[PDB]
Amino acid sequence: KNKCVNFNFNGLTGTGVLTESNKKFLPFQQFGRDIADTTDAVRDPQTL
Amino acid sequence: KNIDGYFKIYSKHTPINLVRDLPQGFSALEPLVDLPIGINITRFQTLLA
Repeated sequence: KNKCVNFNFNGLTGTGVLTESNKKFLPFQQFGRDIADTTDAVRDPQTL
Repeated sequence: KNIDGYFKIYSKHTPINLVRDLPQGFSALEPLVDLPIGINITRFQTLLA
C-alpha cells in the first residue's frame, strides 16, 4: 500500500497506487470501474 | 440465462401488498450463483408443490 506497483489481482493487471478504499463492493463483486471503464477500485482475491 | 455455457441466475425477494396479482414498482435483481455448466438448453418446466 501507499506505493506505485505492478499489480495482478487474479488477472486484473495494471499499474497504479494501491490504497484502502472507502467504497462498498457487492458480495459477488471482484472489481469496479469508473466512467471510462478504467479500474478504479478492486477487491483482494483472498481477503474481503 | 445461459451465457456461453454459464447458466447465470439472478434473484430477489421483497414484501408486497397484493392488488392485481402483480404489484407494480421497481427493483433490481442481484446475481445468485454462477453455474459453469456448458450444456445447451431449449426448454424448461416448473416443479410445483
